[PDB]
Amino acid sequence: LAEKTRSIIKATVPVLEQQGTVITRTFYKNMLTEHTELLNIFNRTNQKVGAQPNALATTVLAAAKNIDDLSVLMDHVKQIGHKHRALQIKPEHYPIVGEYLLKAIKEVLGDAATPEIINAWGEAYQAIADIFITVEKKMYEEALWPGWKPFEITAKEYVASDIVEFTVKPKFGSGIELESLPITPGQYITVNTHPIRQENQYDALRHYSLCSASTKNGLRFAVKMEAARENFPAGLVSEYLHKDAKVGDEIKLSAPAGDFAINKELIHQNEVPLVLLSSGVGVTPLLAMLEEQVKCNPNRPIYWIQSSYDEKTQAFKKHVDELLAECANVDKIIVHTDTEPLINAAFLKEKSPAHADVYTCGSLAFMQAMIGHLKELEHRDDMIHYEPFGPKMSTVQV
Ligand SMILES: Cc1cc2nc3c(=O)[nH]c(=O)nc-3n(C[C@H](O)[C@H](O)[C@H](O)COP(=O)(O)OP(=O)(O)OC[C@H]3O[C@@H](n4cnc5c(N)ncnc54)[C@H](O)[C@@H]3O)c2cc1C
Ligand code: HEM
Ligand SMILES: O=N[O-]
Ligand SMILES: [K+]
Repeated sequence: LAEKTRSIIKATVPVLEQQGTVITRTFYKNMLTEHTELLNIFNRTNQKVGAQPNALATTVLAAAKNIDDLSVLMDHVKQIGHKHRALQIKPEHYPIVGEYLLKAIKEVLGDAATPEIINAWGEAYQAIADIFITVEKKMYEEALWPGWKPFEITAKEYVASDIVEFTVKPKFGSGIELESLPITPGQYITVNTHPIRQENQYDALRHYSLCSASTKNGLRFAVKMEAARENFPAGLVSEYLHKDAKVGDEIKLSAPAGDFAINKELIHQNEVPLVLLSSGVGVTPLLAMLEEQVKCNPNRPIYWIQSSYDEKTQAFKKHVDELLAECANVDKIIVHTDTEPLINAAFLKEKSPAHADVYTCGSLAFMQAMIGHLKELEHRDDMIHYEPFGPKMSTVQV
């Protein structure tokens, strides 16, 4: 809607494409300096030293390039919406983001941002914001339970030298029944914690993938310890969960979220193989999926490709071997990067079939590298699914 508006928006594509991240960095710095209450929601680390500014810049760019038809973006809007919904973002949060976005645009564009250009962006923001609010309302409706609910930590077990699997059960009166919780392998939960070390003053929200779609004996997720290396601090919430949150303590969770999921129609057939490709703690939702595959159809050709620094840091070794031993047609491919090369294109060409249903998960950089290889091996987009442990929109070409 609005024809002169849409040309104005399009005329800013070049600045967003080349300077978009100057805009988004200014945005975060101003909004969070001026509005420290949002530090209870935004992950300081992703913006100051992570890829959050690139995720936003790419999304704003995609919206500007598709201003005539925003429906093109719906898969990205749903992906982001699942995170917003898990984080408890509501309609009444949207106007402040719009204020600060328009202000960052004005600041960066300078004399190249007249009132008409700003007005148009206000209009574009309203239309884009209305879409997200709508998707998210649906997600609030479908959520398995409402808002943050209290769980008790019932177990904490090392699944590698530096990865701890948490088992959580809902506190009685949370209205949550473990036997009546349909999980799709690939989903993550979100914790709302308030770490006490490092002079922390804010809540800290983090996503952790579910290790299993079985819930009867509690929900399970695994946290890698982001330890302190001379200079930079230990990861705030991973440290808090490893060292401070004991068995018996309460932790707050919002309901399972996310669009990462194994293709349900391909589970039960044998012609199309499954490739599960992980790095480090990225293994966690892939274990969930391997579990589902093996329980539903153990005859499917499966390729388990798992990279880690070394054997002690390789997570779920016994678990994975036991699941794999049940499969009649499996290749297990383990990489240890302390000695062995980082998985490259030739490795993938040699160790996995040309036409496969591929699910890959790990750090944003590992995802960027692996997608680049899978595209270079001519895999079709619709057979590559991935979940970066960070902002997915920083991994997408717009
Ligand atoms: C969909 C999704 C699923 C995820 N699933 C999992 C999972 O299953 N398991 C898991 O362990 N994680 C998972 N994550 C990542 C997880 O949510 C957290 O981001 C992770 O635990 C790190 O959080 P933290 O608070 O411990 O570290 P943060 O305090 O946010 O710090 C993050 C990293 O930055 C470093 N750092 C801090 N300050 C600086 C600085 N000044 N300069 C340079 N570096 C710095 C820290 O040491 C740490 O390594 C997932 C993320 C997403 C988006
Ligand atoms: C139309 C408006 C909005 C857009 C276009 C947008 C866009 C995005 C994008 C691209 C991401 C990163 C997700 C990913 O790449 O995986 C994100 C995450 C996030 N968004 Fe929004 N968002 C909007 C509204 C809001 C509002 C109103 C708030 C709250 C005030 C909010 C809070 C957050 C938070 C807390 C995260 C997680 C940040 C992190 O993980 O570091 N968003 N959003
Ligand atoms: O970065 N605003 O989601
Ligand atoms: K404020």
